[PDB]
Amino acid sequence: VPIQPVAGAALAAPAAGQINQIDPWIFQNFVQCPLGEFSISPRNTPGEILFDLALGPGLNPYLAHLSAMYTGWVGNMEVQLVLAGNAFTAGKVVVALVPPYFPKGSLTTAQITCFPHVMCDVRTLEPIQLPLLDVRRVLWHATQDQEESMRLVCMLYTPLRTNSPGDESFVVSGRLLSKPAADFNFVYLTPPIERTIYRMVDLPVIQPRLCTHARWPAPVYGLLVDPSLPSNPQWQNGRVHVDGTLLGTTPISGSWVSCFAAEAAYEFQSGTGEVATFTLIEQDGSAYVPGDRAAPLGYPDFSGQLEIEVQTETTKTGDKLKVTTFEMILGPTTNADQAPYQGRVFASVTAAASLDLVDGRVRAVPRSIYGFQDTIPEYNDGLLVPLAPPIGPFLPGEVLLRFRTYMRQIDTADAAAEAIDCALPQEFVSWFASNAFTVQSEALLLRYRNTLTGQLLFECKLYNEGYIALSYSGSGPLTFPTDGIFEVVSWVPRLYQLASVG
Amino acid sequence: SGQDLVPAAVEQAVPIQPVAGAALAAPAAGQINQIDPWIFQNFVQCPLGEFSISPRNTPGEILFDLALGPGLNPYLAHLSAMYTGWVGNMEVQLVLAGNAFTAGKVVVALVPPYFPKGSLTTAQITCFPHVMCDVRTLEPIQLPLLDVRRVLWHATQDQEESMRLVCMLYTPLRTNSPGDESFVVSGRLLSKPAADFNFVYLTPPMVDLPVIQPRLCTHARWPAPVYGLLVDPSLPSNPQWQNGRVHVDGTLLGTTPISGSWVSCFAAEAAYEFQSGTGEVATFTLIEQDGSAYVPGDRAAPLGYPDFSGQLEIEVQTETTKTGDKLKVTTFEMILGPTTNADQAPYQGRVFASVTAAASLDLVDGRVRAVPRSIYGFQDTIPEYNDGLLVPLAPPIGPFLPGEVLLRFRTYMRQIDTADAAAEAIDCALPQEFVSWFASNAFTVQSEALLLRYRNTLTGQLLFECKLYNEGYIALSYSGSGPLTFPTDGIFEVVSWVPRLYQLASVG
Amino acid sequence: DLVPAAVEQAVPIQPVAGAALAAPAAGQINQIDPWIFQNFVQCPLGEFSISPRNTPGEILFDLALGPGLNPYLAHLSAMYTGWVGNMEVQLVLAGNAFTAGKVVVALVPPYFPKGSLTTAQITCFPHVMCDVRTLEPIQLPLLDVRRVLWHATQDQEESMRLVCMLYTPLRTFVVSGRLLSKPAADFNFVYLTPPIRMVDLPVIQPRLCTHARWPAPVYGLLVDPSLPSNPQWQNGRVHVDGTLLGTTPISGSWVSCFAAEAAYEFQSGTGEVATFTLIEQDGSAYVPGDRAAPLGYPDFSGQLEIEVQTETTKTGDKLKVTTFEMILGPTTNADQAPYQGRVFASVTAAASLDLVDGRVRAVPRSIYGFQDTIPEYNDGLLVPLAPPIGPFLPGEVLLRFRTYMRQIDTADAAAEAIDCALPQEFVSWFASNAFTVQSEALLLRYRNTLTGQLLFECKLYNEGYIALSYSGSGPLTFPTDGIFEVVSWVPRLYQLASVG
Repeated sequence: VPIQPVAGAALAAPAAGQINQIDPWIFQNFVQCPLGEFSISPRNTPGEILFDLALGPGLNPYLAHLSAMYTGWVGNMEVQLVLAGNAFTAGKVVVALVPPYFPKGSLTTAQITCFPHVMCDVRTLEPIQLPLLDVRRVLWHATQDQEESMRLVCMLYTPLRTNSPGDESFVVSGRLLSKPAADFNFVYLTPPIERTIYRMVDLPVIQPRLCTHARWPAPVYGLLVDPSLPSNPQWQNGRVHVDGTLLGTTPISGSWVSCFAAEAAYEFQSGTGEVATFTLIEQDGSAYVPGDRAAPLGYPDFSGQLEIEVQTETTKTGDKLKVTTFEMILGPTTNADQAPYQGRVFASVTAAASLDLVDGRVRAVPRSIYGFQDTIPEYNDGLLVPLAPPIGPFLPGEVLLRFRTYMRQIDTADAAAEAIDCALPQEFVSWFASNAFTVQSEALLLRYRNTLTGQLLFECKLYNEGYIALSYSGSGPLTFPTDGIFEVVSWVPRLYQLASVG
Repeated sequence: SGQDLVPAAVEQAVPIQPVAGAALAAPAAGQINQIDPWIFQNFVQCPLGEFSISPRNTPGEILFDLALGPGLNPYLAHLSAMYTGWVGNMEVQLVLAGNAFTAGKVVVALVPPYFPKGSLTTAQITCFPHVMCDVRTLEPIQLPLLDVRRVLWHATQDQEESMRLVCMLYTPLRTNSPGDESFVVSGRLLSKPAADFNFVYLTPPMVDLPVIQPRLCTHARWPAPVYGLLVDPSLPSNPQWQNGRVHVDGTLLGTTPISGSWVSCFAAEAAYEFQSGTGEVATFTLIEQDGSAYVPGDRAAPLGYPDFSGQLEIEVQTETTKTGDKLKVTTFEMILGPTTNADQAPYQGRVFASVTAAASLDLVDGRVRAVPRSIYGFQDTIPEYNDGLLVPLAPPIGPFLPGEVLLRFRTYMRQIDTADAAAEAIDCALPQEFVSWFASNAFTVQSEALLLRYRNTLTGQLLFECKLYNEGYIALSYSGSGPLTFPTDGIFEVVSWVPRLYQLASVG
Repeated sequence: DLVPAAVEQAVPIQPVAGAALAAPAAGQINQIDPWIFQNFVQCPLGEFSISPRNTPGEILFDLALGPGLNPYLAHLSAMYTGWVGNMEVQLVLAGNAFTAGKVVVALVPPYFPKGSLTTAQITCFPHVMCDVRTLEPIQLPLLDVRRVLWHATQDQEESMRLVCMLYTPLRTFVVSGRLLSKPAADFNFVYLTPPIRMVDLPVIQPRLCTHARWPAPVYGLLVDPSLPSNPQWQNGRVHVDGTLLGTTPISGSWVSCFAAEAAYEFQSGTGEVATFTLIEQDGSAYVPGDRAAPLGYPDFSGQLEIEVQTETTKTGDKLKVTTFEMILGPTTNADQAPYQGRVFASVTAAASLDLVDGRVRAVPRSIYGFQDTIPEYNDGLLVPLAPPIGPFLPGEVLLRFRTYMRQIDTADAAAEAIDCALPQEFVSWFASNAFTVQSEALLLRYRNTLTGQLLFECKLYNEGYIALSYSGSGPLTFPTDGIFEVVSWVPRLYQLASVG
């Protein structure tokens, strides 16, 4: 390739306090890059980027671990592209050396050859060994942020011309392997901050039968997919990102789920009963402001007639403090002018006279539901508010995993419980919030495996928007046992195809 | 490397003398100009440099024709805007590493300047300094392209006469592989300057598409947002549409407008008369919409007139002489074609419209501009242009290779209809933004097709490739019978210059 | 010895290494054509002007070192990721014998706290005193004082800045100054890349345009000081790098239209009333955010007649187009809320039309009582709006683009002429090309295409409007067959020539 040599530690060593050698056995092994893997299919149009990997310590896991106890790094790497095709195949890839400070996205096929590049046939026997050099403007790179280093881009240059038997299409699968060059080292030995460097995402070791549902204060009963249900719900509770961004009205605590905290003004109306006007606050004691979310944190994101329980203090003799059940319609179209986005809602109970209740602070918890509807409630009296987006999109053949619990239902005819679903339990929401991981791809590959048997029940994908997708082409609902553990394998791209279940 | 049952290299014994490059030009150049050494160190591919060989190519078909120049190299084609001159030899490698199960030969020849440039035949191709390559050849085929000229240098802004590197299919591409498709060779052209290429004289200093999603566009045959992106095999292949027909270099066709609010509209001088039994009839003496008048020229109507048929309703700004009302907007019904009894003639610049009225509306005659309202009995055919007679018109959208279909950009019209509830799906070849883009930029054509590719850039899924010919229509390779749709969240990009013989990947 | 009382001005320098510092970590060092070092070529920012309106202390120009000062370097830099090394800048001033004035050209270093620069401080840098009466150009070096090895091209970080300011007031007329620039003998680029942009315009006559605030061809091209100079126009606003301000759409058919879900009901005394729940016009859905309305909503007041595709269940008719009346602003009584996504319209009908509720897209038909002011957005409440157009230098007025609207009017025969800042074509061009905005204004020249009659120079500011230096108070119309073409980037204190 037409590129000069790059001085690594030689240019760093005067303005660096220490120049820190790594184990010579790490220079002796090619380790797989965590995302550098592709499969060329014959249906791939040329121009498709196969991978795009930046130079850094995150290419190697041993360098990614070592870099926590260092201030800086500098140097070059060696890289191997491995292609698993045979003879009888015919296609080309081009691996380019993109510099730093070059734009990203949308690079055509003529442009990839205007770089330093190699062009290699899928029939290549040996790996293609590549230099990934540290073309930099600084004297060394600081380990705890990621600036512009050289990328390594591979895109399909010439399509694949194979025979492909009828049962299964042929693919040329490529892997990318790497090790540091002889000129790679670290800079200044610091205390090993474990918190955030390149720490792989890990989930809590908790069974889903022990979890807590995130849209209703009840334990999780079911773990299942159902394509008959709407695969893009616009839910507002139990919405978290992976890197720790709470979406919508998602609370931290499981106690705040489907509850609200307010100041109640109690007034009697004849023919209706005791109507309480609730001025909403945040449930930790601070006030609520109409802002970037639909409601105060923990407000219910469903419709129907909810019975709430409020701690009522009365002025009547013979009683001081009690727990009173009110009724409150939620949505989607109500006549009581429910505006939780403004922080002012209304509830009522059928009372023959004035209950003589002291106007004051309450935290209403839900008691039961009448007429459950899996839709958004009325936040601004018919006017639509800023909402968290619907859950999706999916690759075709991938369905949304659902955590199911059952609600207390007022029902005069049927006894079948209202099964309400969320996308993630509250333990995973609080885990993602309290960890605040660094995200380096667009999907996490998860394995659900039973503990005592070791039986890998399914592999599944976790997206960064906070929802788990399975590869399931079946139409009926399939339940899964809630005794296993979700474990993280790796970062995988969003276009990654799974293995089907059922 | 995983087989040696293909040919490895070729011979390069081309019968030619070595040609001086920049060193002849240097005493008459007036400057010292250099290209940096790293451009000399790297075979890069120009966006002209893609071609394909199919089993449907007969021999004698030109796979490529590369006139020597700075435009065979993206580096050199970018540098060439800063200079008046160039000289020097190019070197070009041909990458056609066909599959093991294929057979065929190409002859790449060195055609001198001043040779009549079409049609070379298989008799003639070998009567030049040629080299005969196998399509299975594994390592690239490196070729000189020498600067045989009788001048000292070439002007860059003149497409002068230079040596052409010409490749035709010399033996047809066949395949002895057991029963499946037959393979298709995707060959690439790479080039760098040779050791003595140079430019001449520093001078004051390209094809693309706008970054617009197809849902963000303006439909060119009806004033509406584009709603659909689909081929449709049930529709005919060669419509003779007038609106939205623009070329790559910007040459408008027929009644093709530029402004987006000119579509399906017409400005004219309305003479208003009341007729008993019909109502209010306006005779429209047609003008142009920018304030000027209409002249019957190389088109059949004013710019922006509809190219469909039916009963169109129009909004006209009518001044009335009655009391209690001075200005209003009146709807006129107007049957269009192809054969009506109202003598509709936009070619002469005089049409007629009418509305049912029990009394005279007393409308002031004068300049109006009718915008469309609704359709009754929509027809995607040509209207009555010259009282049924012949007018000069745009050619139909074509020709296609067998297997290439027109990609239709769909929007939905407003319709008055007494029996059917479905809106009218009207299609165009290109939206108004691409028409304004081509009319504004005035691009330059290297070959008769632009291989384009459509990316959803937020998801990365490259959906297809497609060929934009220089007449301004986009074709895909599609074999299904049902209309297959594609999402309107994506981005088209220019990928390459290809001829008409490019083998597209079939979708659907 | 004799100290000479006349010493020719020369900036003393210490030499800066370019490629010698960069080369072991720049991946390749790229030599440029040796004749680029030979000729001073004009900066595409390099036009300024001094006037007696300027006060001593005004920054006349303010250049940054880099490849975008020489057009050969700015053109070559499209194929490189980086650059390094020194330049050389000439100044050309065009005064006559009876203008007095000194300007100072200083070499301000990077990471200087670049806020204020009074007149005493400007001589504490390496500088040169220039007289406004000099016949001959003035040469400066411009060195790559930096703390990095090389420079990203695509990312203007701090390099050495070249500031010029009025030292002594211009006393006595506008004095023109030009900047010319070449690379000095040490300049390379770094790392040849594919070429992935100097500001050019769409060659469209102003009569060939689509008006950005009403779906009509643009008829007029005029100034009018009688109108309010700083309107709060929400459509047709675009930044030069492509940032849309207000509710500015991309598609020309989106203008003054809306796409919604119509719910049809009948009311006695009013007629047929439709509730329109607004969405995005490209097929997607609308969410209230940091803009006042969905893309393409009518930003004017009055009574707009709309046309909706109505499906009816009556006999003898299935589909038709029905014209509704829809009040817009400024204060209405029909609960117009485009910001939250639900508006209302009505038509006078004696009986129920029995219309099917569903998705419609209403185009405008006519206006009754047109006003050029803002409508009612959130039932009179404050919404995120585009800022008012400005500011204006003393002596300029806003240029306005006129079209004529369809109007139902009972007494007046004059059609309502609506003005916009820029048409839709400039919006689509600027929003799809996404230029690097390299200074604060763009100098334009409205020149006739065929004959060559140049009418007026005008300043395209970055905020998406055109201001002309105009000393009168009345209107003035221009012929609409000319093409604006870009001369240079120009600073904000640039003084035009007065028209009219």
